[PDB]
Amino acid sequence: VNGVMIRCMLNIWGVILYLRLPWITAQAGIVLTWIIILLSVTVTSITGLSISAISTNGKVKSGGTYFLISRSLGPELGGSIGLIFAFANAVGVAMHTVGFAETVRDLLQEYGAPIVDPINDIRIIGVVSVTVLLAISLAGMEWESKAQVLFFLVIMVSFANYLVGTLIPPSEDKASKGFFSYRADIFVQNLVPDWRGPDGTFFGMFSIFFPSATGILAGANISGDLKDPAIAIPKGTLMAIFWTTISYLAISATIGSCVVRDASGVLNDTVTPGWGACEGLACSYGWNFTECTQQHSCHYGLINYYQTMSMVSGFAPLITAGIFGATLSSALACLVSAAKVFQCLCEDQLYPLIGFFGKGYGKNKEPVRGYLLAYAIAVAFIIIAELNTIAPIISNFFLCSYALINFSCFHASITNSPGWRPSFQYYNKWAALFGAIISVVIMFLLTWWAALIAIGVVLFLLLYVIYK
Amino acid sequence: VNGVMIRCMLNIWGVILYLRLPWITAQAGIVLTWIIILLSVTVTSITGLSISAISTNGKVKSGGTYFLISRSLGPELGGSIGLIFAFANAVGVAMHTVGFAETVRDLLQEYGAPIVDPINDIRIIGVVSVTVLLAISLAGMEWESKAQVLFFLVIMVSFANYLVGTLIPPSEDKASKGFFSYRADIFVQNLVPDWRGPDGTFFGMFSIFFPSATGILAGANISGDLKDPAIAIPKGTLMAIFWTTISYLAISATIGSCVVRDASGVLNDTVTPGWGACEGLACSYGWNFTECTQQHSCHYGLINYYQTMSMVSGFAPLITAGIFGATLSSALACLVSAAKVFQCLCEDQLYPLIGFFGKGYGKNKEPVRGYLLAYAIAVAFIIIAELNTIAPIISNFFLCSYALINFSCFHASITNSPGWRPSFQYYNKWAALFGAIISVVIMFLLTWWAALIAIGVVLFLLLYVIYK
Ligand SMILES: [Cl-]
Ligand SMILES: [Cl-]
Ligand code: NA
Ligand code: NA
Repeated sequence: VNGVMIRCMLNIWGVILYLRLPWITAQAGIVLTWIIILLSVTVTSITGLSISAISTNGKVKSGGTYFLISRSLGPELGGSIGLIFAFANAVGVAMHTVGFAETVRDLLQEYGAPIVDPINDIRIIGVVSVTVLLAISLAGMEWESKAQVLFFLVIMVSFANYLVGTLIPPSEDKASKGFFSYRADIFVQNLVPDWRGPDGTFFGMFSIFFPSATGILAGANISGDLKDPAIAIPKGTLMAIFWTTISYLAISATIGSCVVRDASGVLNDTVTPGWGACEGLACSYGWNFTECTQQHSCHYGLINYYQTMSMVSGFAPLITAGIFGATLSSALACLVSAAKVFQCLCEDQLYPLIGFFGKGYGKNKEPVRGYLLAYAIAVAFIIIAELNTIAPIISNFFLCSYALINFSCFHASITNSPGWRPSFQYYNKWAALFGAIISVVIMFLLTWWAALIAIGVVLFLLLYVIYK
Repeated sequence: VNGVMIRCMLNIWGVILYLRLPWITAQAGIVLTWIIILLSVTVTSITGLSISAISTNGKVKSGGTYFLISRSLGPELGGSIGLIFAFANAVGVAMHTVGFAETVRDLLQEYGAPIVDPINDIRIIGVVSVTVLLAISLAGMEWESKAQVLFFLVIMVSFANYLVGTLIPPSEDKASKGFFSYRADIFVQNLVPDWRGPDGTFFGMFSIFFPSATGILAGANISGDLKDPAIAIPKGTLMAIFWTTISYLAISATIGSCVVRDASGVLNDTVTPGWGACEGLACSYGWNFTECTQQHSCHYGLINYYQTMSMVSGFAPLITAGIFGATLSSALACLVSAAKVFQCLCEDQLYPLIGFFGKGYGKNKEPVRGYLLAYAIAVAFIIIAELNTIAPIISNFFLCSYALINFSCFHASITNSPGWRPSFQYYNKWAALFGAIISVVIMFLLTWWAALIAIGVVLFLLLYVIYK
């Protein structure tokens, strides 16, 4: 609980929940958003059942996630799955850091002190933030162990503030920005999808959303340090998945039934007595959102404003603190996981080239080189400075890693390996096979060339080892 | 020569050479057509080197192509490669039959006696033609052995007639339909691509053209009946590939340097002095092709008329006879190959289900059931009655078969199997690996979902057997 459930819930809850989920709901309608969430949760639930079977298998040693997977499924697939997982965690660090940078940039713009321009402002904020994160990670772990509860408390306060703000009747300033109390007609209108933009498709938004359902391996990271990991890991992981899914569904429905898609934000844009016009719901409450809809120059609303969740709630700085806590926790966990995976992969000497990056230093032999490699990849991907572009890469790589773990578990089951005998009672071979197949199909549906690159990397890694 | 080179040359030369190659040239320009031809010939030449290495391996027995491949590379991949090859040959039978049906429909329309409507006319003509082909194939082989030389002579006469017609200065009726003598400006204009229609893309037209470079396995079909197959098969196959490539290149350049893209066909459409608005290279010879160019209703020309190779030549019925000979030879060879592959695959009892279709009948134990299955698939695909729609499926399936044979040969080379030791001196492992990789990449560039289906079928077949 204190080392399995809470860590998984903190790693899963990240940047997408606070900045892109209302936008995804507005773009894709509540029903299709629910379908996206349910499909992603089925994929992650099959993966979680496979992970629980792996963790329950045999005797758990103090080796970590990569060591557990390697000793459960053999090094031939363990090396490739570890490398892909590490790359996915590094690009996830980049995504969480750029989300934090966007939040800080918006806060600075609210102060009214821009530096040069929004994109480069994001760039400097992200690089400074990731450098500070590297310094903190190299400092020690007691601070983050103490700050885990702080992050949890802050995010819970953020959730409570959001719910209270939804329950409060709308104010004039919030009404001008497209926020009204719970309404049946708003829910009816938001039931149907309304696509916009270049990435306004079902599978594009699935690719954007999917990183918000990842992070289920975190509970396994400290499998060796748990007193009773064999019972704690599966129940904790599954409960974390269930509660995060419930939170996603509730937030999606509540935000979709409360605010309209298009808003102007102009305070003097009320529906004056005498001549005036009706646009959608607005006219029913004394607002005229016509010209903003026609010229497509709406700076606010659920479909245009990414920070509408902060506007809806009662006291915005609590939401900002929740965003900071979620992003920092997710980014730090991803960085630690990537560094540990890189170090442990280089320890086993899978390839002669990777060995030169496996010589740790420091008093406690901390793997400085792995942290520096992860930092370099994180900066290289932060240079992009676009959340909607970094998200699909992580979606693709996490889908590939889940496909490999599911298919490897299926192959071990069907082949009847001598040393592989799980004791989990909810594991089935055909469920894992279906999960692997559907994950590969979704991977190719999202982006075919990225899927080809990932499969080519998998085949290269395997074939190289199987041959040599 | 008489059993390797000529058979390969007759099987390669088919419907695409006579009906779609001028259209492909008009769509994609001479330079890109040459690039398409060279890329396709590179793939087929790597596959031909692999085939030559397989044929040279060990001692050749009277078993045919499937038996040779299975005894050279093992049954695990042999079964899957045979099944995919048989399916590709069946759909190729469908393609050649529908091309023959289109030719007969055009002849009937020229006679002025349509039956019901062009598409269903194609349907009945194709069904009757494939039934007659089945009856002829079940009759005996002496007739086709005697008619091979007739088909060769007819197609050579067709080529000579085409060249002579190109050399003859244009006539008034041919000029009105868009045919002029060799011209530098026409060549210059046709050097640049001009895309049109829904499939007017580089890779779509590659998919359409690719079946015209296939049929290189035919020379191996009678490997057991050759006195000296080990020397005859590689040289014959490579010479056939070279000469077919030269013919394709020469025909493409000659047709692209001789006829303009757009033509009207109206005989009274000359450029009367002082009248008619003028555009295009037809106004240099006293023609006014502007009106149909603006309305996009040009019924003739290289860009619209599929039967322009017949009008270009001197005496059209010779071209029609050549079309009949090429299509009949290709279709009959594909049907025989598909039936033989189906029968030999069912003989080995790879799967329990396929055995029920492996019980041959007749006095000589001819595989009637395999012929009926191939006939059923051929009719099911003829029902489509569209050459440009049947072609990509065949492209994908030969691409899959070639990728599998190349990769299997590479794997046998690198793994150093005990019984696999070719003696061909032009074979290299990395060439085969490059061929397999480029074939898979081209497959996914053509159609990603068809590629996924083919790879899933391969994995299902390979995995089923590897597990059981
Ligand atoms: Cl994860
Ligand atoms: Cl072939
Ligand atoms: Na978090
Ligand atoms: Na032919």
